[PDB]
Amino acid sequence: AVGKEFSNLERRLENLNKKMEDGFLDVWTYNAELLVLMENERTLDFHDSNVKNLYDKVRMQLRDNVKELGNGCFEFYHKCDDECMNSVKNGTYDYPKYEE
Amino acid sequence: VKNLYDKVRMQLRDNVKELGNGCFEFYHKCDDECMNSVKNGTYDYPKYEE
Amino acid sequence: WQGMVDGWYGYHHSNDQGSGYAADKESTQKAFDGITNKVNSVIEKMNTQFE
Amino acid sequence: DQICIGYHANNSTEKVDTILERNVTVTHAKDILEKT
Amino acid sequence: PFHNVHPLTIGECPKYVKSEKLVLATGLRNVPAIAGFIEGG
Ligand SMILES: *[C@@H]1O[C@H](CO)[C@@H](O)[C@H](O)[C@H]1NC(C)=O
Ligand SMILES: *[C@@H]1O[C@H](CO)[C@@H](O)[C@H](O)[C@H]1NC(C)=O
Ligand SMILES: *[C@@H]1O[C@H](CO)[C@@H](O)[C@H](O)[C@H]1NC(C)=O
Ligand SMILES: *[C@@H]1O[C@H](CO)[C@@H](O)[C@H](O)[C@H]1NC(C)=O
Repeated sequence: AVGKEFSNLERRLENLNKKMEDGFLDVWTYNAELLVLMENERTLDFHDSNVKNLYDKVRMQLRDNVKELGNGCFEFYHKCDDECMNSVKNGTYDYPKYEE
Repeated sequence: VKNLYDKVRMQLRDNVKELGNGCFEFYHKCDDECMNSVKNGTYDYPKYEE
Repeated sequence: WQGMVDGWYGYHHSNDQGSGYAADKESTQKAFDGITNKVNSVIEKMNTQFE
Repeated sequence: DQICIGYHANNSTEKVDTILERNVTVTHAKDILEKT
Repeated sequence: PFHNVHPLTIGECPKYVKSEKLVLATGLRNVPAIAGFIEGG
């Protein structure tokens, strides 16, 4: 229960109650705003690294039977049909079966 | 700085070799127009070959 | 590199016409603004009041 | 032919701030401050 | 966890802050056949 009743001869005490409230308020406001800002930067970095990590997962399995295009895409040096494309998504691309 | 290295690596593609010390070397003559294009992000990869 | 003075990140350009250090304007400017905002978040979000 | 890797985008105009950036548009956000 | 309705409350309440907006990103940066993650969602 926030807020206390003080008499007019207790101003030096009322002021301490005020100070705790203002004090804790600055602590929580400062921490809440930095927590949000720090988390949002970490969040966006997280998402960006997740898509890059996916790109590398794929790059590592596709190995030398592909070329990177430089725009976040890969192209095959062999015909790649639905079974092939699904295997890349699945992480089961049968690298030894294909060649340039 | 690593992200810059990769931005460059991705555009230079296969017409260069990495040196391993944070530098690239071309397999074709690369003059000021070429070097400026790499800095600019406009390197015309299809125009050059080893 | 000691030599580049025109930004935080940049290039050497050592072609046959000469070697010079150039800031990657995009990289330097974005990082620069990032750091400036960081410093300001730490300082500007601090509340003050008369006490 | 090619297989591209990417991520979700939408019609959101919801913006958040971070330590390094301000007015950053995100696809989804949660308001953790109760205002009403 | 936080609210900005009024500084004096009675009950089991969120922390009061001097703020208009505490918003966590939960999504991806909404960056607005030819490309992947390099150019946008
Ligand atoms: C991966 O391939 C196997 C064999 O065809 C299949 O049983 C499995 O469901 C596939 N996984 C995914 C995520 O598609
Ligand atoms: C990139 O090249 C174009 C065409 O020559 C030029 O107009 C532009 O100013 C260059 N950008 C930079 C940063 O050098
Ligand atoms: C964006 O708005 C258009 C209408 O202008 C709608 O057709 C489309 O599905 C919406 N896209 C998303 C991702 O919300
Ligand atoms: C952030 O958005 C607010 C509107 O909510 C605007 O007044 C302010 O200028 C923007 N800040 C920057 C750096 O763009």
